[PDB]
Amino acid sequence: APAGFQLEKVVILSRHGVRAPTKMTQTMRDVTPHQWPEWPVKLGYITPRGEHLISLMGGFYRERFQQQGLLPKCPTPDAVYVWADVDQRTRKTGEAFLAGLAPQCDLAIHHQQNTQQADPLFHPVKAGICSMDKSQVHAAVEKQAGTPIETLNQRYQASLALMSSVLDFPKSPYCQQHLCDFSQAMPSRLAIGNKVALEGAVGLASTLAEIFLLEHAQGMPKVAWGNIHTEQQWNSLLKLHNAQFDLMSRTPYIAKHNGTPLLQTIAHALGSNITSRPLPDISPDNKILFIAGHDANIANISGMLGMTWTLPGQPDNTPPGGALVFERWVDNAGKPYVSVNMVYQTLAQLHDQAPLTLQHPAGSVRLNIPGCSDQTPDGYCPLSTFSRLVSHSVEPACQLP
Ligand SMILES: [K+]
Repeated sequence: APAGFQLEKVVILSRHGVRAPTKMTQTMRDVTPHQWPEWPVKLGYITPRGEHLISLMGGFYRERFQQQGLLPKCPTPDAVYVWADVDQRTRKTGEAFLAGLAPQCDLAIHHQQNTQQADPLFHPVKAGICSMDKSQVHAAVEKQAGTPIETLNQRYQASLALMSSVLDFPKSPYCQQHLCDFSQAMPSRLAIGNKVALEGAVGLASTLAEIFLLEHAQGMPKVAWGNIHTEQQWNSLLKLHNAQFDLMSRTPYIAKHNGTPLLQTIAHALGSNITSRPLPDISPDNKILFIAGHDANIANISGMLGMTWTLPGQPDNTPPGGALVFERWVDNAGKPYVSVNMVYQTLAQLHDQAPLTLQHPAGSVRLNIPGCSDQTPDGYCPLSTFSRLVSHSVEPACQLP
Protein backbone atom coordinates (compact mmCIF):
# COMPACT_ATOMS: atom_id res chain seq x y z
CA ALA A 1 0.00 0.00 0.00
CA PRO A 2 1.15 3.53 -0.69
CA ALA A 3 2.73 5.88 2.01
CA GLY A 4 0.25 6.65 4.97
CA PHE A 5 -2.42 4.10 3.91
CA GLN A 6 -4.28 2.17 6.71
CA LEU A 7 -6.46 -0.89 6.27
CA GLU A 8 -9.98 -0.35 7.68
CA LYS A 9 -12.26 -3.07 6.31
CA VAL A 10 -12.14 -6.32 4.40
CA VAL A 11 -14.87 -8.04 2.33
CA ILE A 12 -13.95 -11.59 1.22
CA LEU A 13 -16.10 -13.28 -1.45
CA SER A 14 -14.88 -16.86 -1.16
CA ARG A 15 -15.68 -19.98 -3.06
CA HIS A 16 -16.55 -22.96 -0.90
CA GLY A 17 -13.90 -25.60 -0.36
CA VAL A 18 -13.07 -28.94 -1.90
CA ARG A 19 -16.33 -30.80 -2.60
CA ALA A 20 -17.61 -33.97 -4.20
CA PRO A 21 -19.09 -33.71 -7.75
CA THR A 22 -22.43 -31.97 -7.71
CA LYS A 23 -23.87 -34.46 -10.15
CA MET A 24 -22.87 -37.73 -11.82
CA THR A 25 -25.11 -38.20 -14.75
CA GLN A 26 -25.47 -41.12 -17.10
CA THR A 27 -23.66 -39.10 -19.75
CA MET A 28 -20.74 -38.45 -17.37
CA ARG A 29 -20.51 -42.16 -16.61
CA ASP A 30 -20.79 -43.10 -20.30
CA VAL A 31 -18.04 -40.87 -21.75
CA THR A 32 -15.32 -43.08 -20.26
CA PRO A 33 -14.75 -46.81 -19.97
CA HIS A 34 -13.06 -45.98 -16.64
CA GLN A 35 -14.94 -45.97 -13.31
CA TRP A 36 -15.36 -42.68 -11.48
CA PRO A 37 -13.92 -42.88 -8.02
CA GLU A 38 -16.12 -42.86 -4.99
CA TRP A 39 -16.15 -39.79 -2.75
CA PRO A 40 -16.41 -39.90 1.10
CA VAL A 41 -19.42 -37.53 1.21
CA LYS A 42 -22.74 -36.94 -0.57
CA LEU A 43 -22.83 -35.23 -3.95
CA GLY A 44 -22.03 -31.57 -3.68
CA TYR A 45 -20.81 -31.70 -0.09
CA ILE A 46 -17.59 -30.24 1.12
CA THR A 47 -15.31 -32.96 2.47
CA PRO A 48 -13.62 -32.97 5.88
CA ARG A 49 -10.38 -32.36 4.04
CA GLY A 50 -11.96 -29.43 2.13
CA GLU A 51 -12.99 -27.96 5.50
CA HIS A 52 -9.42 -28.34 6.77
CA LEU A 53 -8.08 -26.62 3.62
CA ILE A 54 -10.48 -23.69 4.20
CA SER A 55 -9.31 -23.47 7.82
CA LEU A 56 -5.73 -23.15 6.60
CA MET A 57 -6.90 -20.13 4.53
CA GLY A 58 -8.62 -18.77 7.67
CA GLY A 59 -5.32 -19.04 9.50
CA PHE A 60 -3.55 -17.13 6.72
CA TYR A 61 -6.22 -14.38 6.78
CA ARG A 62 -5.73 -14.11 10.55
CA GLU A 63 -1.98 -13.66 10.24
CA ARG A 64 -2.33 -11.15 7.44
CA PHE A 65 -5.05 -9.07 9.17
CA GLN A 66 -3.07 -9.07 12.45
CA GLN A 67 -0.05 -7.91 10.53
CA GLN A 68 -1.94 -5.10 8.81
CA GLY A 69 -3.31 -3.91 12.15
CA LEU A 70 -6.88 -4.89 11.58
CA LEU A 71 -7.26 -7.78 14.05
CA PRO A 72 -5.86 -8.28 17.63
CA LYS A 73 -2.67 -10.28 18.17
CA CYS A 74 -10.67 -14.25 19.96
CA PRO A 75 -11.98 -11.26 17.97
CA THR A 76 -15.02 -9.39 19.34
CA PRO A 77 -18.23 -10.82 17.86
CA ASP A 78 -18.87 -7.43 16.16
CA ALA A 79 -15.57 -7.47 14.26
CA VAL A 80 -16.23 -10.57 12.07
CA TYR A 81 -19.37 -11.55 10.19
CA VAL A 82 -20.01 -14.54 7.92
CA TRP A 83 -22.87 -14.79 5.42
CA ALA A 84 -23.04 -18.20 3.76
CA ASP A 85 -25.24 -19.49 0.94
CA VAL A 86 -27.71 -22.18 2.02
CA ASP A 87 -25.75 -25.16 0.63
CA GLN A 88 -23.94 -27.53 2.93
CA ARG A 89 -20.72 -26.74 1.11
CA THR A 90 -20.96 -22.99 1.72
CA ARG A 91 -22.29 -23.22 5.27
CA LYS A 92 -19.46 -25.52 6.26
CA THR A 93 -16.94 -23.31 4.46
CA GLY A 94 -18.08 -20.34 6.57
CA GLU A 95 -17.64 -22.46 9.72
CA ALA A 96 -14.20 -23.71 8.57
CA PHE A 97 -13.10 -20.16 7.88
CA LEU A 98 -13.94 -19.16 11.45
CA ALA A 99 -12.20 -22.33 12.81
CA GLY A 100 -8.95 -21.02 11.22
CA LEU A 101 -9.41 -17.32 11.72
CA ALA A 102 -10.52 -17.68 15.42
CA PRO A 103 -9.99 -21.24 16.69
CA GLN A 104 -12.63 -22.56 19.22
CA CYS A 105 -14.11 -19.03 19.64
CA ASP A 106 -17.61 -20.30 18.72
CA LEU A 107 -18.15 -17.22 16.37
CA ALA A 108 -21.55 -17.29 14.61
CA ILE A 109 -22.15 -17.75 10.88
CA HIS A 110 -25.35 -16.42 9.30
CA HIS A 111 -27.35 -17.66 6.32
CA GLN A 112 -30.89 -17.30 4.92
CA GLN A 113 -33.43 -18.91 7.28
CA ASN A 114 -35.14 -20.96 4.53
CA THR A 115 -32.52 -23.35 3.28
CA GLN A 116 -35.02 -24.95 0.87
CA GLN A 117 -35.10 -21.92 -1.45
CA ALA A 118 -32.31 -20.07 -3.29
CA ASP A 119 -30.66 -17.09 -1.59
CA PRO A 120 -31.25 -14.15 -3.97
CA LEU A 121 -27.95 -12.64 -2.87
CA PHE A 122 -26.23 -15.54 -4.63
CA HIS A 123 -28.75 -16.57 -7.34
CA PRO A 124 -31.14 -13.67 -8.10
CA VAL A 125 -32.35 -15.00 -11.49
CA LYS A 126 -33.02 -18.41 -10.03
CA ALA A 127 -34.69 -16.77 -7.00
CA GLY A 128 -37.01 -14.76 -9.32
CA ILE A 129 -35.68 -11.29 -8.51
CA CYS A 130 -35.20 -10.59 -12.20
CA SER A 131 -35.15 -12.25 -15.58
CA MET A 132 -33.10 -12.29 -18.75
CA ASP A 133 -34.18 -11.90 -22.39
CA LYS A 134 -33.38 -15.01 -24.54
CA SER A 135 -32.25 -13.01 -27.64
CA GLN A 136 -30.07 -10.67 -25.59
CA VAL A 137 -28.45 -13.66 -23.79
CA HIS A 138 -27.69 -15.32 -27.11
CA ALA A 139 -26.27 -12.08 -28.57
CA ALA A 140 -24.17 -11.31 -25.50
CA VAL A 141 -22.54 -14.73 -25.27
CA GLU A 142 -21.69 -14.70 -29.03
CA LYS A 143 -20.12 -11.27 -28.56
CA GLN A 144 -18.18 -12.54 -25.52
CA ALA A 145 -16.96 -15.57 -27.54
CA GLY A 146 -16.14 -13.43 -30.59
CA THR A 147 -17.00 -16.51 -32.72
CA PRO A 148 -20.27 -18.27 -33.40
CA ILE A 149 -20.87 -20.71 -30.57
CA GLU A 150 -21.52 -23.58 -32.98
CA THR A 151 -17.78 -23.55 -33.84
CA LEU A 152 -16.46 -23.00 -30.33
CA ASN A 153 -14.96 -26.52 -30.22
CA GLN A 154 -12.52 -25.47 -33.01
CA ARG A 155 -10.99 -22.93 -30.67
CA TYR A 156 -10.33 -25.60 -28.01
CA GLN A 157 -9.11 -28.46 -30.23
CA ALA A 158 -5.98 -29.24 -28.23
CA SER A 159 -7.69 -29.17 -24.90
CA LEU A 160 -10.60 -31.34 -26.10
CA ALA A 161 -8.15 -33.84 -27.62
CA LEU A 162 -6.37 -34.05 -24.27
CA MET A 163 -9.70 -34.59 -22.49
CA SER A 164 -10.58 -37.36 -24.94
CA SER A 165 -7.29 -39.07 -24.23
CA VAL A 166 -7.59 -38.83 -20.46
CA LEU A 167 -11.10 -40.29 -20.63
CA ASP A 168 -10.29 -42.80 -23.37
CA PHE A 169 -13.53 -41.45 -24.86
CA PRO A 170 -13.33 -43.52 -28.10
CA LYS A 171 -13.59 -46.72 -26.06
CA SER A 172 -16.45 -45.44 -23.96
CA PRO A 173 -20.06 -46.66 -23.75
CA TYR A 174 -21.07 -43.37 -25.34
CA CYS A 175 -19.09 -44.28 -28.51
CA GLN A 176 -20.45 -47.85 -28.26
CA GLN A 177 -24.06 -46.54 -28.27
CA HIS A 178 -23.45 -43.76 -30.88
CA LEU A 179 -16.20 -41.60 -36.20
CA CYS A 180 -16.51 -40.87 -32.46
CA ASP A 181 -14.47 -37.72 -31.97
CA PHE A 182 -15.23 -35.87 -28.68
CA SER A 183 -15.29 -32.49 -30.38
CA GLN A 184 -17.26 -33.57 -33.49
CA ALA A 185 -19.71 -35.74 -31.64
CA MET A 186 -20.63 -32.96 -29.24
CA PRO A 187 -20.75 -29.61 -30.99
CA SER A 188 -21.02 -26.54 -28.75
CA ARG A 189 -24.47 -25.09 -28.45
CA LEU A 190 -26.15 -22.54 -26.27
CA ALA A 191 -29.21 -23.78 -24.38
CA ILE A 192 -31.51 -21.01 -23.17
CA GLY A 193 -34.45 -17.12 -20.63
CA ASN A 194 -33.65 -17.68 -16.91
CA LYS A 195 -31.75 -20.97 -17.57
CA VAL A 196 -28.57 -20.70 -19.66
CA ALA A 197 -26.09 -23.46 -20.38
CA LEU A 198 -23.23 -24.31 -22.71
CA GLU A 199 -24.06 -27.77 -24.05
CA GLY A 200 -21.63 -30.00 -25.92
CA ALA A 201 -17.95 -30.83 -25.60
CA VAL A 202 -16.64 -27.68 -24.00
CA GLY A 203 -19.50 -27.59 -21.45
CA LEU A 204 -19.14 -31.20 -20.58
CA ALA A 205 -15.31 -31.12 -20.48
CA SER A 206 -15.49 -28.05 -18.25
CA THR A 207 -17.40 -30.07 -15.67
CA LEU A 208 -15.06 -33.03 -15.93
CA ALA A 209 -11.87 -30.98 -15.74
CA GLU A 210 -13.12 -29.33 -12.56
CA ILE A 211 -13.90 -32.78 -11.10
CA PHE A 212 -10.31 -33.91 -11.86
CA LEU A 213 -8.99 -30.80 -10.10
CA LEU A 214 -11.22 -31.52 -7.07
CA GLU A 215 -9.92 -35.14 -6.98
CA HIS A 216 -6.35 -33.83 -6.88
CA ALA A 217 -7.23 -31.23 -4.25
CA GLN A 218 -8.79 -34.06 -2.20
CA GLY A 219 -5.58 -36.07 -2.42
CA MET A 220 -7.31 -39.04 -4.00
CA PRO A 221 -5.04 -41.98 -4.70
CA LYS A 222 -5.96 -42.06 -8.41
CA VAL A 223 -6.78 -38.85 -10.17
CA ALA A 224 -8.18 -38.97 -13.71
CA TRP A 225 -7.05 -42.62 -13.83
CA GLY A 226 -3.47 -41.52 -13.54
CA ASN A 227 -3.59 -39.73 -16.89
CA ILE A 228 -2.63 -36.17 -15.90
CA HIS A 229 1.17 -35.99 -15.56
CA THR A 230 2.18 -32.32 -15.87
CA GLU A 231 1.16 -28.80 -14.93
CA GLN A 232 0.88 -28.08 -18.66
CA GLN A 233 -1.75 -30.76 -18.94
CA TRP A 234 -3.64 -29.39 -15.91
CA ASN A 235 -3.65 -25.93 -17.52
CA SER A 236 -4.88 -27.28 -20.86
CA LEU A 237 -7.77 -29.12 -19.23
CA LEU A 238 -8.85 -26.25 -16.91
CA LYS A 239 -8.74 -23.88 -19.94
CA LEU A 240 -12.07 -25.52 -20.94
CA HIS A 241 -13.56 -24.75 -17.50
CA ASN A 242 -12.32 -21.20 -17.48
CA ALA A 243 -13.75 -20.73 -20.99
CA GLN A 244 -17.18 -21.98 -20.01
CA PHE A 245 -17.19 -19.57 -17.05
CA ASP A 246 -16.08 -16.69 -19.23
CA LEU A 247 -19.06 -17.26 -21.50
CA MET A 248 -21.70 -18.34 -18.99
CA SER A 249 -20.81 -16.15 -16.01
CA ARG A 250 -18.48 -13.28 -17.08
CA THR A 251 -20.42 -12.12 -20.10
CA PRO A 252 -21.54 -8.67 -18.90
CA TYR A 253 -25.27 -9.03 -19.66
CA ILE A 254 -25.46 -12.26 -17.64
CA ALA A 255 -22.94 -11.15 -15.05
CA LYS A 256 -24.98 -8.05 -14.22
CA HIS A 257 -28.23 -10.00 -13.85
CA ASN A 258 -26.75 -12.58 -11.45
CA GLY A 259 -24.15 -10.39 -9.77
CA THR A 260 -26.06 -7.18 -8.94
CA PRO A 261 -27.03 -8.09 -5.36
CA LEU A 262 -23.52 -9.24 -4.43
CA LEU A 263 -21.87 -6.26 -5.97
CA GLN A 264 -24.19 -3.88 -4.09
CA THR A 265 -23.58 -5.79 -0.87
CA ILE A 266 -19.79 -5.64 -1.35
CA ALA A 267 -19.84 -1.99 -2.35
CA HIS A 268 -22.05 -1.01 0.57
CA ALA A 269 -19.74 -2.84 2.99
CA LEU A 270 -16.75 -0.95 1.57
CA GLY A 271 -18.57 2.37 2.16
CA SER A 272 -20.34 3.12 -1.14
CA ASN A 273 -23.68 4.93 -0.94
CA ILE A 274 -25.34 2.06 -2.76
CA THR A 275 -28.54 0.57 -1.41
CA SER A 276 -28.04 -2.96 -0.30
CA ARG A 277 -30.07 -5.47 1.65
CA PRO A 278 -28.84 -5.28 5.26
CA LEU A 279 -27.28 -8.47 6.62
CA PRO A 280 -29.12 -9.39 9.88
CA ASP A 281 -27.29 -8.45 13.13
CA ILE A 282 -24.23 -7.08 11.34
CA SER A 283 -22.39 -4.38 13.42
CA PRO A 284 -21.37 -0.97 12.16
CA ASP A 285 -18.00 -1.82 13.80
CA ASN A 286 -17.60 -4.84 11.45
CA LYS A 287 -14.04 -5.29 10.19
CA ILE A 288 -14.18 -8.53 8.21
CA LEU A 289 -17.17 -9.69 6.16
CA PHE A 290 -16.76 -13.20 4.71
CA ILE A 291 -19.24 -14.27 2.09
CA ALA A 292 -19.23 -17.99 1.26
CA GLY A 293 -20.37 -18.59 -2.25
CA HIS A 294 -19.59 -20.14 -5.62
CA ASP A 295 -17.29 -19.93 -8.57
CA ALA A 296 -20.13 -18.31 -10.62
CA ASN A 297 -20.34 -15.51 -8.08
CA ILE A 298 -16.68 -14.64 -8.39
CA ALA A 299 -16.96 -14.83 -12.21
CA ASN A 300 -20.07 -12.57 -12.20
CA ILE A 301 -18.30 -9.95 -10.12
CA SER A 302 -15.22 -10.27 -12.40
CA GLY A 303 -17.42 -9.63 -15.44
CA MET A 304 -19.21 -6.67 -13.92
CA LEU A 305 -15.96 -4.93 -12.98
CA GLY A 306 -13.98 -5.95 -16.08
CA MET A 307 -11.42 -7.71 -13.86
CA THR A 308 -9.36 -10.54 -15.42
CA TRP A 309 -6.59 -12.73 -14.08
CA THR A 310 -4.43 -15.83 -14.31
CA LEU A 311 -3.27 -17.51 -11.08
CA PRO A 312 0.32 -18.72 -10.86
CA GLY A 313 0.30 -22.41 -9.93
CA GLN A 314 -3.46 -22.71 -10.09
CA PRO A 315 -5.10 -23.78 -13.33
CA ASP A 316 -8.63 -22.95 -12.17
CA ASN A 317 -9.32 -19.21 -12.21
CA THR A 318 -11.95 -19.74 -9.47
CA PRO A 319 -10.47 -22.63 -7.39
CA PRO A 320 -12.00 -24.11 -4.21
CA GLY A 321 -11.32 -21.70 -1.41
CA GLY A 322 -10.18 -18.97 -3.83
CA ALA A 323 -11.52 -15.57 -2.87
CA LEU A 324 -11.90 -12.06 -4.13
CA VAL A 325 -10.65 -9.95 -1.33
CA PHE A 326 -11.90 -6.32 -1.37
CA GLU A 327 -10.29 -3.93 1.08
CA ARG A 328 -11.13 -0.39 2.06
CA TRP A 329 -7.96 1.57 2.82
CA VAL A 330 -7.75 5.25 3.83
CA ASP A 331 -4.92 7.59 3.16
CA ASN A 332 -3.40 9.81 5.82
CA ALA A 333 -6.02 12.51 5.21
CA GLY A 334 -8.89 10.06 5.42
CA LYS A 335 -9.60 9.55 1.73
CA PRO A 336 -10.92 6.00 1.06
CA TYR A 337 -9.63 3.60 -1.56
CA VAL A 338 -10.47 0.07 -2.64
CA SER A 339 -8.08 -2.69 -3.50
CA VAL A 340 -8.94 -6.11 -4.88
CA ASN A 341 -6.89 -9.29 -4.83
CA MET A 342 -7.62 -12.85 -5.84
CA VAL A 343 -6.25 -14.96 -2.95
CA TYR A 344 -5.93 -18.75 -3.37
CA GLN A 345 -4.11 -21.98 -2.72
CA THR A 346 -2.02 -23.29 -5.53
CA LEU A 347 -2.78 -26.76 -6.89
CA ALA A 348 0.26 -27.96 -4.96
CA GLN A 349 -0.86 -26.21 -1.70
CA LEU A 350 -4.26 -27.93 -2.04
CA HIS A 351 -2.74 -31.32 -2.74
CA ASP A 352 -0.15 -31.11 0.09
CA GLN A 353 -2.44 -29.34 2.63
CA ALA A 354 0.40 -26.83 3.06
CA PRO A 355 0.28 -24.55 6.07
CA LEU A 356 -0.19 -20.95 4.95
CA THR A 357 1.74 -18.30 6.78
CA LEU A 358 3.32 -14.92 6.23
CA GLN A 359 6.55 -16.76 5.46
CA HIS A 360 4.90 -19.29 3.12
CA PRO A 361 1.76 -17.49 1.96
CA ALA A 362 -1.28 -18.18 0.00
CA GLY A 363 -1.11 -17.14 -3.63
CA SER A 364 -2.34 -13.59 -4.20
CA VAL A 365 -2.84 -11.57 -7.43
CA ARG A 366 -3.51 -7.81 -7.31
CA LEU A 367 -6.33 -6.97 -9.72
CA ASN A 368 -6.66 -3.91 -11.96
CA ILE A 369 -10.17 -2.41 -12.35
CA PRO A 370 -9.92 -1.12 -15.92
CA GLY A 371 -12.63 1.48 -15.65
CA CYS A 372 -11.01 3.00 -12.55
CA SER A 373 -9.62 5.99 -14.41
CA ASP A 374 -7.78 7.41 -11.36
CA GLN A 375 -6.45 4.24 -9.84
CA THR A 376 -2.92 4.23 -8.44
CA PRO A 377 -0.23 2.19 -10.24
CA ASP A 378 -0.42 -0.47 -7.50
CA GLY A 379 -4.19 -0.85 -8.07
CA TYR A 380 -5.83 1.30 -5.35
CA CYS A 381 -9.08 2.72 -6.74
CA PRO A 382 -10.68 5.71 -5.05
CA LEU A 383 -13.89 4.67 -3.34
CA SER A 384 -15.67 7.54 -5.08
CA THR A 385 -14.66 6.12 -8.48
CA PHE A 386 -15.36 2.51 -7.46
CA SER A 387 -18.89 3.61 -6.42
CA ARG A 388 -19.53 5.18 -9.86
CA LEU A 389 -18.34 1.98 -11.61
CA VAL A 390 -20.74 -0.04 -9.42
CA SER A 391 -23.62 2.37 -10.24
CA HIS A 392 -22.94 1.95 -13.95
CA SER A 393 -22.59 -1.83 -13.81
CA VAL A 394 -25.65 -2.92 -11.82
CA GLU A 395 -28.93 -3.99 -13.37
CA PRO A 396 -31.60 -1.98 -11.44
CA ALA A 397 -34.23 -4.67 -12.04
CA CYS A 398 -31.94 -7.09 -10.14
CA GLN A 399 -31.38 -5.01 -6.97
CA LEU A 400 -32.70 -6.77 -3.84
CA PRO A 401 -36.16 -5.26 -3.05
K1 LIG B 1 -7.33 -38.44 0.21
